[PDB]
Amino acid sequence: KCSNFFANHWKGLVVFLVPLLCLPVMLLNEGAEFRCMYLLLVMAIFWVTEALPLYVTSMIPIVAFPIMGIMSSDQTCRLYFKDTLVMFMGGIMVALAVEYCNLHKRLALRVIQIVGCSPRRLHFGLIMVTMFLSMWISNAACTAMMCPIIQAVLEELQAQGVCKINHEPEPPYPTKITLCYYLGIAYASSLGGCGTIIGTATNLTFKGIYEARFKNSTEQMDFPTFMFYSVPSMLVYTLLTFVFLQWHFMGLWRPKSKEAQEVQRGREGADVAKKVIDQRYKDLGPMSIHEIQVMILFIFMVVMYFTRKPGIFLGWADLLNSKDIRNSMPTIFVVVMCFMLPANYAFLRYCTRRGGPVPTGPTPSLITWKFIQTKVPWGLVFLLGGGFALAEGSKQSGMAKLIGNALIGLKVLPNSVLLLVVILVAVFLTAFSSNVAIANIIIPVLAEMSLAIEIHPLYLILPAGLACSMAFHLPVSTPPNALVAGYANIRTKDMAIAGIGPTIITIITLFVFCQTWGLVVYPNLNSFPEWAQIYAAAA
Amino acid sequence: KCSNFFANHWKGLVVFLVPLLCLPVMLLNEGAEFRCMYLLLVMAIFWVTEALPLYVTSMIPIVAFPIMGIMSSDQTCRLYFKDTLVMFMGGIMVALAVEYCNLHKRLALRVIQIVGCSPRRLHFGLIMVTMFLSMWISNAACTAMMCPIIQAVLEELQAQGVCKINHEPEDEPPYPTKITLCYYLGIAYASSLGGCGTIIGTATNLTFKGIYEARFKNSTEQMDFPTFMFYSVPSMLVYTLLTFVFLQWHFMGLWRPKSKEAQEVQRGREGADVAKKVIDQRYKDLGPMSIHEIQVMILFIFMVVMYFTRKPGIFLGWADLLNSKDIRNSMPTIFVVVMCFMLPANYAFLRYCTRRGGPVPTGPTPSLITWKFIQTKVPWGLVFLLGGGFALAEGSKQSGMAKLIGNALIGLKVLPNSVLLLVVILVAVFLTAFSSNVAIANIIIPVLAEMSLAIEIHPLYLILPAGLACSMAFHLPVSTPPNALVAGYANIRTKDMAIAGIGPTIITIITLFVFCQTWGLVVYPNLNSFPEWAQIYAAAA
Ligand SMILES: CCCCCCCCCCCCCCCCCCCC(=O)O[C@H](COC(=O)CCCCCCCCCCCCCC)COP(=O)(O)OCCN
Ligand SMILES: CCCCCCCCCCCCCCCCCCCC(=O)O[C@H](COC(=O)CCCCCCCCCCCCCC)COP(=O)(O)OCCN
Repeated sequence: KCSNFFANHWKGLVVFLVPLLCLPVMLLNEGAEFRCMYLLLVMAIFWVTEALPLYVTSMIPIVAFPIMGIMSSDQTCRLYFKDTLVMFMGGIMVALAVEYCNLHKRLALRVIQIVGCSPRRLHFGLIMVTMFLSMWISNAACTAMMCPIIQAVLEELQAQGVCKINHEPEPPYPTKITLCYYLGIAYASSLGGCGTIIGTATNLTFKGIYEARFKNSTEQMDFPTFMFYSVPSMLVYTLLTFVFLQWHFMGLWRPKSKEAQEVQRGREGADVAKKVIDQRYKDLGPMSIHEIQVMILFIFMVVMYFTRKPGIFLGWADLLNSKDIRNSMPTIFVVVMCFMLPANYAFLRYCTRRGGPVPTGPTPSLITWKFIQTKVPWGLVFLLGGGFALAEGSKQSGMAKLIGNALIGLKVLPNSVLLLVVILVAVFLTAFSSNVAIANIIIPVLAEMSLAIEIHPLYLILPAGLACSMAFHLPVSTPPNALVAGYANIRTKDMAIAGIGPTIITIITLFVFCQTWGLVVYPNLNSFPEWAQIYAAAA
Repeated sequence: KCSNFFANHWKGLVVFLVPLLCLPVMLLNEGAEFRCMYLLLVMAIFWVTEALPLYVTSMIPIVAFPIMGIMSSDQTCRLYFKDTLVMFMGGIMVALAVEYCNLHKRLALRVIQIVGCSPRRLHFGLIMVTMFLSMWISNAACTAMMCPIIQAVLEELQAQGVCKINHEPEDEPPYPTKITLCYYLGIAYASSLGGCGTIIGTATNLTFKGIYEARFKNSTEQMDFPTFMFYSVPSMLVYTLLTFVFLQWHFMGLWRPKSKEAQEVQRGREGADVAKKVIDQRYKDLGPMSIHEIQVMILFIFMVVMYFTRKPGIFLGWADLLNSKDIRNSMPTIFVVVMCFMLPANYAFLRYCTRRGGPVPTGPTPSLITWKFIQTKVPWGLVFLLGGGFALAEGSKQSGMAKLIGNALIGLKVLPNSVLLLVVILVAVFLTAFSSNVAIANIIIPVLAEMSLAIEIHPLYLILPAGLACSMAFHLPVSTPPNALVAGYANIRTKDMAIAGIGPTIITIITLFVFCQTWGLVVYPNLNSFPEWAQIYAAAA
């Protein structure tokens, strides 16, 4: 009886009780910083627990700040929907344009054909393709895009009789091979998300917070430098993740193991089967002018990203120096140009060309607005802006100095152990909740702590920001895990056991590279720079 | 080139040629204001013709300003999505909650019970109610409020076979019918017309009153709450009645018995008696109000009261009590949106303690609304459209085009007084069609003040008609927010709105030009003369 009352209605209890229990913080102290801290506590507990939808919880600052004395109504609304947020939204729209007309399927099938026909080769190809795609698209999107192909090839393999998808007899228990494939795709999505700023929202969150807090920083996380910093590590631990999965489920180094014998059965007489499946499933047709135009636009956008301001030559944004252009011009330019351009060029037959039939009506463009309106997560605006506004209000009210002075006791530790504990805390926290929420909670605290100690802020912000995306153990940790558990009836225990490999691999790889090669990318991570000294003296 | 080429692909020709054809504007002139003018001209032609989707066209300033050197990229993006935009979006979300609980169906059946279930009578009643309500609130608030009620009324009429909501038929939404156009355009126009009744009706009124008061202290004539209402109400009533007659003639058949639409209205009038029993039976079919609807209604009443009572100008208002930071109307709206998610839809959970008779719920109780519903129903391109309006106005100020437009009008001093008044009204109406109302007021009012001082006439004589005329926008979805909202809610093409808006334009122009010269003399006896303080100010000039 009374036991399950907590099982069903605990969310309402949290919503009703937490704001009342946190009042003494506000009532017993007089400053505005304590009002801001009350707000931060309530928002953090709502985010971690998910008693309210995240997008709705992010709206609270709009009501809270003007009621208190923090900021006016107009400033708070302007803090939402910044420049970087518009870049992110435009990136989503361009990725939708790519998904429309089916370019991703073309690329994936072509690469899989390039790589071999053995089951291990097929697995390697799937992981590499998913990582490369997830560099530019939302992780859940990429998982949904890749799952059907592997499902089809497994279905055919079972049909011919090479292998069994499910154990013989409550949903059926998946076998080892299907676990290997699906978990590989799910993990590869998350791993590849970390390579690019537009790869996932967490990177945008922590880059934006860092750039808002310290506007005078000599070091910069712009699009090319961030990619230089992140790509090698991504490659290393993606490769290492693939080796672990093969040893865990396919007996890579044990010949006597039964799993190895199953791989040998797949090698003999099944490569031709799945090769036939891929060749037939590549019946898309010849490459059309529609896809060619989309590809050229995408390449042009990326090239514009790298040419905004390199040191080797001037490039644009220095020829056009009346204002700042800042990477929103190319993205929206491409989005508009998608609507302007046609898709056929069949109408030129009127203008003294023989050709064939003339069109019967207006020619469609490369994309339609209805597609965009229905396949964009519009709540990300509120989520990201709420994070930014909370950070800004925390800076202005004066909570930052309070927390920084509070936590100055950690100076006795050496740098390496502090880095390790920060990474561990980030991973442990993100195991249970959304990545964006954890980034929002922990990044400003790290900035203030870094100021209080004599440590370069980037040294701690960047590795932790990357680590917030590493979630493999539980279905609630990240959306791709939930999707994959849904598709193949994966029990939580197997996922939790299998997630041990990627966790340790990523922790070690980040710990080593951030000390060794990040110095090559940023030569001043070890010393406390001058601008940080000025900021700390001011605060 | 057969004629079918122009019949099928003219949109592409417009898109390809207009940017090249308008290029001499900025090639032959040497300022930033001309560059801004080129941008504005091209965007206007794209808006009227509809060669691109409206939402896409509204994105162009983000690309255009940083390249042209008018204003930076970070600033331009923030001019989008201002405070007022948050208020608009919150208003749309609150309306969806009313639709989710089916409160709208109950309210519509009550109105039909009161009025009598005939098309003309209901149309007249709804227009009058919208006008009266919009005397006190923002226009967009009233339009977002009234859209679902109109939807429910149309559904009830269609259920009995009186009319058809949409035409029969891949991605283009259904074309609306004559009567649907009548109703939706009616409520949009009624909001715009009723906004001109009182000072607190709309922001334009406060804007030009403030400009006039700041420029002229020691002014014998006053613009306070009673006098402005006394001056403005009769003219508003005339606008609204004449507008209702034009809409009924244009869409239904009012003076044409032969018209098919008139026959459709006549058959509905004949059967209205049995429809009365059908309607009251259907209303009884619904049960008593559930707690879900009661909570939604209480929240809605609270939000409206909060809107009205913030700086009303007659008493204090809660804005003055909390003056540490400026608080605007987005606070109550988002407050209501959050409280919709917080509160429960049912109170069965209390049965666990001290209520043995009630059965245990056996599941998590739902809230008043779900986020999936909001994600599907809100038209999100309105963000780009309205923000584009705001950013375009601000860029016009910073570039220097606004001062050029203002200096253009100085040459009109040579005309006699009556012709001068008519031309001023015409210019205000023309410019307000492509921009926000506040920006046009800011552009044109000060120049009129200086001109009136130079030409020896009473400043109010020109200021009041033009200030009211800045709010007469009826042709395009970008002219004023209510038009954009109604176009979004029911898919209305720009061509239909542009053709239908001819009536209100002529009606309002003529009636303003007459009622000013006649009635203002009664309200302000010295309007024709040139008073003493004006002489002092002109001498000091
Ligand atoms: C100097 C100035 C200082 C100012 C300080 C202000 C501090 C307060 C700030 C505002 C807080 C407002 C909170 C109001 C919302 C409460 C929502 C309660 C939800 C609820 O009843 O949950 C159920 C269990 O409740 C329970 O078991 C708990 C008992 C609930 C009793 C009824 C509570 C609501 C009564 C009406 C409150 C009206 C408040 C108006 C302001 C299970 O719900 P679930 O999990 O199934 O689903 C929930 C989602 N749908
Ligand atoms: C300091 C000074 C700076 C000055 C800057 C000035 C900038 C001006 C920019 C103008 C060019 C960009 C905007 C137009 C892009 C092309 C639009 C083509 C439209 C088109 O082809 O429409 C078809 C007919 O075209 C025709 O009949 C037209 C002739 C054929 C056009 C072919 C276009 C594609 C090849 C060239 C691309 C050039 C790209 C340059 C970036 C019929 O289309 P429909 O109506 O059936 O369907 C439309 C579905 N949306």
